Parts: sequence; structure tokens; C-alpha cells
Amino acid sequence: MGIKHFSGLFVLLCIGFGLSILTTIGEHIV
Amino acid sequence: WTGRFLMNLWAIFCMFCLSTYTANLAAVM
Amino acid sequence: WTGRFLMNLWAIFCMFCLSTYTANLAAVMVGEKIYEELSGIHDPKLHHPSQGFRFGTVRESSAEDYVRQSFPEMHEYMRRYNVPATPDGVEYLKNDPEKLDAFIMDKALLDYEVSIDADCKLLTVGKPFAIEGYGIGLPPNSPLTANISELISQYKSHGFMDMLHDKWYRVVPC
Amino acid sequence: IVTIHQEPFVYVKPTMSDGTCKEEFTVNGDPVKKVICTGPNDTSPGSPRHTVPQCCYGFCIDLLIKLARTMNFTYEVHLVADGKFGTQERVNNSNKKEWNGMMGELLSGQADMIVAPLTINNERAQYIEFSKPFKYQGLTILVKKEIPRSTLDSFMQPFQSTLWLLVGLSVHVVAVMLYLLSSAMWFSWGVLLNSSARILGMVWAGFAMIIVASYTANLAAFLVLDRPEERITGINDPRLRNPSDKFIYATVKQSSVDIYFRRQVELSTMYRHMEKHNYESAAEAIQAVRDNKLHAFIWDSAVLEFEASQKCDLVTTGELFFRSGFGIGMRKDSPWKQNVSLSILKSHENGFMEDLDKTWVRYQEC
Amino acid sequence: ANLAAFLVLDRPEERITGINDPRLRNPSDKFIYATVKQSSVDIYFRRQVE
Repeated sequence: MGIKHFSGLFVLLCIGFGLSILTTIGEHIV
Repeated sequence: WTGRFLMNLWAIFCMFCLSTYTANLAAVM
Repeated sequence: WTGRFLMNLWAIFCMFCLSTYTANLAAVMVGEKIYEELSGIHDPKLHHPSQGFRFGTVRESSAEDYVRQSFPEMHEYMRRYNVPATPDGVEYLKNDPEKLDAFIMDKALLDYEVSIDADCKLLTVGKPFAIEGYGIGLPPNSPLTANISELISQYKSHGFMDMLHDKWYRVVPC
Repeated sequence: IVTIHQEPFVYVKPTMSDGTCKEEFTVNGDPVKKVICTGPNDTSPGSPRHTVPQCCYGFCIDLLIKLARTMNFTYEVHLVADGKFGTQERVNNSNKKEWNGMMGELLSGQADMIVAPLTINNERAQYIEFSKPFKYQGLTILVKKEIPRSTLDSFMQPFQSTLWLLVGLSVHVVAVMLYLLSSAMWFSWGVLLNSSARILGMVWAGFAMIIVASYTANLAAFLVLDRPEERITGINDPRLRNPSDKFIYATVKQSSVDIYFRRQVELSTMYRHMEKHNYESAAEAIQAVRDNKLHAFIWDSAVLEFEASQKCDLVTTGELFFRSGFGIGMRKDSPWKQNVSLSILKSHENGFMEDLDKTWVRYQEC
Repeated sequence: ANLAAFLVLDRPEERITGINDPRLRNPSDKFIYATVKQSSVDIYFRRQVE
């Protein structure tokens, strides 16, 4: 978790959480 | 072949990825 | 419930043990693989006794005189473990070398003894130091010196020295 | 004669009970001779209490015994009331700057010889006469035998220490977000232990695997750079060159090392840094180092190396900077100028010095 | 662990220190090093018997 690696991991986690929320909403739509 | 060949390929890929990540971290540090 | 927590604790301990074992193995693999990099007489390895270096030369050759005249303490230190004759020292290298593990001496003879060593379990190391020459012993102010000197100089000029050299100076891959 | 307590050169052992000297047998079991001394038995040079005789022997004493069996001169030995190796010093009315300790105790004119490991140097040779040296040395440096504290200790000291808090916070946030129960918490914990909803679970599993791999790599990288042990290269190490507070280093006062640093130019601030904590005895500094008080004890070779090989906690690394030879002192042109030199040189050639060295300087640590 | 240790061996045996080195004093067949024919360097290396 050294500076850039930790920042990239956190950004990827946030992006994945948002994408998962969007995909769950879309799946619930249909 | 549910796991006769696909499971072996996945295990080989995972082991190679782990070894490569370990080597990359060792080289970086 | 509680069994899940116990299994999680066991798994955490297993992961920590695996990481520790990997780190220990990685550190160990970086250990002694280029051992005995003496590099010459200026290093802390050979200069002051780090509890277990056993030096040795010929008893009063040019090695002993030069060492005792330049660096005194090593005169005593070698002399407690100093062998009398050359065609003995390397033999102690075959004695599970706790007795002799260094035989400071002229590099030419050392290279020859490496060449004849078919087993090839020895490697000369350390940069050359205290370069000297050879000659022919004559009494003080004796005659004939000029004749022999010019003769050997001419033989060197024509290459007779190299003739004798490649007649006797062989090479073996080590 | 006057001698200073220095091991393994002279031993100080109190007399037993009635006044007899305890008998001792060496490694060979042969008798080891000893003589009687008088000095400040009380304590450090403070209150001068009783001065009961003690038993003395070692490396110098038997040398004097052999030196005395020839020229057959009767002798008595007594230590020095000061306890320092006779250097120069001034007073509150400094107009003479006389000699303290050993040299002054001989220079003032109530003793005959000096039998002790005193380094010969220029100004001493100017004011006093020496003989042919019988031992050569050069002063090295020592330090504690590192520290074996690396045993599952850096649980949260791998530089950045936010690993556990970050992992727990991320796991809790992911579990809360996925909560759309105790079973769910157990499943999330297993995701951290490898014990729509399906897509979110797969993404969380991939994230947990990536986090585990990254944590393993970080632990490996942290536990691959634990190799240190600077060990001090010599007096040219910049770390000791700059005077800092966490790496204090000093040397016994009023001795050869202090005069050698105080006279040679090199620099001044190093002498200033060393003068702060210069000790007052020869051996107590070793106990201070062994405790933890000092980390670099600058002192001459033979005694330092023997102490290092005595107790398996102190080792020396360096290049043996500066060189000199121990002598045997005596007054300015005493009638004993020649015979001591002749005997010492005959012994040096003969090999008796080798016998003494092997007898009283041997190895036990390894 | 062994793979990481082997991969850690980077920039090994790729640089030469100087005129004095085990590679220089005794090559066998693979480490040929040479210069240009009878130029200033040639007589210098021939001359100094040191």
C-alpha cells in the first residue's frame, strides 16, 4: 500500500462498488 | 471436462500470476 | 458462529506463517554464494581477527619479511599459524580446512597449483599487491654480472624467455 | 615498581582472609606465580581508606619475573593512587602543566620502573626514555553484537501501519453496501479468509484475492529489507562523523587515545563531542557498553579484542587505524638502560614472547 | 521463494571493474578482448612487465 499502489487500489475499489451498484440496479430493472 | 483440464489451467494461471506479482514486488522494492 | 471465528484465527495464523516462511527463505537464498571475496589486504575480513581466520605463508620468505616490515601485528598473527615449507600448505586445504584457509604466496605458483588441481575446487581471489621481480643470486660486488645481465636481456629480446614460458607455462580451465 | 590494573595484562585479586595468596592452576594445571601489591583497595579514587595487600598476576607480572631472574634485583610493586595513564594536564594556576597519574608518579621521583601496557609516542619519548617494544597494536572500535529482535515483532511496523485499519474499514464498507445478517457477516469474513448479487459477490471475491496478494507482497517486501548491521566501517563513517545524541561514543580520560586525538589536527568537533562523556576507568566502559549506555568504545587493540572474545556480546569491525607498540618504561637515563633492551630482544627472538602470548591470550567464545 | 530469489538477481556479471579481474587474467574461449594492431596500447601492454 505504498502511495501510488494504495491510491490505485482504493480508486479501483470505489469504481467497482459504483459499477456493481449500477449493474445491480440494471438487473433489478429487468 | 468440468475440472479435468479447466481447473488445472486455472490453477496454473493463478500460480503464475502470484509468482509474477511476487517477483515484480521484489524487484520494485 | 464461534467456530467460524476460531477458523478465521487459524487461517490468519496460517497466512502469517506462510508469509514468514517465504520471507525467511528469500533472505536465506541471498546468503553465502560469493563467499571469500577478500579483494586484497585492506578489508575488515582479513585485517583484524574476526574470530577464525587462519593465515599462513612460508616461514621467512619475502612474504614474511614484507608483511613484518609493513604491517606488524599480522607478523605475530600469521606466525602462530605459519607453515615452514610450500609443498605442504595447500595439502592442509584438504584437511577439512579448519587449520589452513589462506596460503598467501606468489601468484605464479598459486596459478600453477590451481592448474594442476584437476578437481578445481579452489579459486584465486584478491587484486595483485606488492609486485616484485626475480633474479640470480650473486655475491656482493662479484664479477661477471654484466655479461649474464646482458645475456638474459638479449634472450628476453629474442623471446627465449617466452619460449621457455610456453614450454612450461600451461593453462587449465578454472 | 608501579603498575595499573589492566586485564589480560595484570590481574587484581583480593587477598583471602588471613593474608595468604590463593593458589591457581592454569589450563595445563601448572602453577601460575603471583606477587603482593599495595594500593587503594577501598574504592575508586575518592576516600583513601585502608590499603591491604592484594594478589597480582597476569601477563606483565610474569614478564617482570623473568626479567628479574636475570640481573637479580629485588623488587616491590604498588599500584597508582590516581589510576590514569599519565598524560599532560594544567592546574588552576597553570604555569608548569605537570604530569599526573603513572608518568608523574614516576617522574616526581619515588618509583623505579613502569610495567604496564602504555603506548609509546613522540612526546613521551621526549620526556621519558623507553625500551625496545615487545608488542604491536592498533586501536579498533567495537559495538554490541547487533540485536536479534526480528521475531514476529513488526506486526504493525512495516513503515506505513494503516494496513489493518484500512483492511477492516474496506471490509466493513463492502459488507454494509452488499447488505440489501450473521450469515452475511460470516460469509464476508470468509471472503477475507478464503474459507446483481452474484456479480457483486464475484467482484468482492476478486477484490479480496487482490488485497490478499498485495498484502502478502507488501509483507514480503517489508521482510526482505530488514538486513542492516552497519557495523561501523571505521573513523571515516559519516554517521559517527556527525555528532548525534543517539549514537554517543567516548574513551577513557587522561590516556593515549585522548592525547592522540587532541594533538592530531583532523578536526575539532569530534574531540568536543567525545570529551562530553569520556569515562574515568579502563573497564567500566565495557560494562556500560554491555548494558546499553555506549555503542562505540575507541580503545587500543589487544585488550579490546580479548574482552570481545571473552564475553560473546561484543565484536569489533574496522580497519585498525593508527599503529604503535607497547613498551617498558623507566627513568631518564637510569643505570639500567642496556640490559633490559638486550634481554627483551633476546626473548623476542627466542620465542618466550610466543609462550607468554599463547598462555595468557587464548580464545573461549568460539 | 526460489523464483523470487532467482529473479532478484539483476544486473549480475554484466560489468567489468578494470585491468585486474578474474575474467581478464584468465579467459578460456568465450571472453575474447582485443585492440587494434600494433598501436600505442599494444606496446604499452607489452612493455610494462609489472
